[PDB]
Amino acid sequence: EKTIRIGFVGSLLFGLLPRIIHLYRQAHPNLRIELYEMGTKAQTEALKEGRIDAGFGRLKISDPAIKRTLLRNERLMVAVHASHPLNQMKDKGVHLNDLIDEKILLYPSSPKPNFSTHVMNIFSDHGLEPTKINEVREVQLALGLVAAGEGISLVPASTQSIQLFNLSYVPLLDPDAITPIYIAVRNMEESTYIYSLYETIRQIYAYEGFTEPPNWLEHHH
Amino acid sequence: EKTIRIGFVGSLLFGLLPRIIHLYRQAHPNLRIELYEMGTKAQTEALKEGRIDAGFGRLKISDPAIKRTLLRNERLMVAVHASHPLNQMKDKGVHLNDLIDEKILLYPSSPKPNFSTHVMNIFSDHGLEPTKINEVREVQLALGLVAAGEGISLVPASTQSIQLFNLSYVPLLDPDAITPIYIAVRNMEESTYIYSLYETIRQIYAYEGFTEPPNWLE
Repeated sequence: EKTIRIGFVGSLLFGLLPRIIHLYRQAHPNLRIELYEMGTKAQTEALKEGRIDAGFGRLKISDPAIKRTLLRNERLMVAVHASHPLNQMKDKGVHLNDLIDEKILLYPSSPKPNFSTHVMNIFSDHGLEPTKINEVREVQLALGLVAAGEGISLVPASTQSIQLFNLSYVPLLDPDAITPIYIAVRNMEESTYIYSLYETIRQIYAYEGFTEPPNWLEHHH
Repeated sequence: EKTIRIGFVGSLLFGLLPRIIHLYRQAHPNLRIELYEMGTKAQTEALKEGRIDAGFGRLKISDPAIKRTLLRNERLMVAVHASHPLNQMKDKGVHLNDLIDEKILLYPSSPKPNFSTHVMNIFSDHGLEPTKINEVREVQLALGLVAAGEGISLVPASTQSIQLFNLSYVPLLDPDAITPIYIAVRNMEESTYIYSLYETIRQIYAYEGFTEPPNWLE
């Protein structure tokens, strides 16, 4: 009967999204939940046209008809082969500057902007421009190729959900080597169904010891 | 300037392929190795045109121009949310038959034949036709959606490289609930570079305790 539609970006499935959806589901055994993989652009259009009710994404939205909230900044990490000299630093962590001359694997090859433009922006923003750059189709290809000895990759920290033989994840010491997670809704959105979804996020975050996201409708208050 | 070109399907990246490529690489520090993601149909055509030299995949294609060798049969597993009734039998295992009325997420949505046609073939071989079928973009979408409570999925055993909160992998009891791994080469192929690649696979299999694949050139 009652339907809630949620747009999301693929990479978030490695993060807290599934847990959040599943807990949410329990709060509303009545509710039909439709999930759609879509980019930030498609999310913006859908939200405005009423085709989704909340969008989870990694890019900022330039549209007054949409209210967007930063949930958390996810740390970036470097995926490396176990035998890479950089892995000698797994416990300590490394700096973006240490990577400029490495063969770097970007992904995905979907339309842009995407995570590959994000990574390049992170570098750019730190005054860095890697030349040994190779764009690969999807996350599992980047990781597989890294494990194969083809180079290194920058990944969100939750990518550690994937463990491959001889694949290692090195922390980045740069404060701003991050990838943001946003919720986006219709500017005038007031529904308790969305409130509940947002409260579920707050609950999970508290369990995990993350900074709690802003209070519901703080542009109102 | 010597180049070896290798075709592979993505799902093998969770298996032994990377380790193999890396080890092969060290045996030939001279060699330029190119890796290309492509399905078994594309691999078949690329081999005949000389665009790739070896192909790794999961689906057979009937072609007199290609020599295909079975390396090993991988178990299929059912991916379920930890709360799913099926997870009650995590230790025991379940049958394909227990799954027909479940909402099953197939993947990927790349050109057919792919892994989803393989999965459907496996059901078909056991006299089964599940109807609550949903084709989804990639393995990460399927597993994520499962972890979110959207249904169940069938995966190759090596896909357990992906671990998500409350995602559980259940064994299948049907002896033939498997997904094979093949190497495919040109029929007349006898290059030492491909020999070396094949022997590299043999070496890893011996380390891992897998049954050794056939002798080079039968």
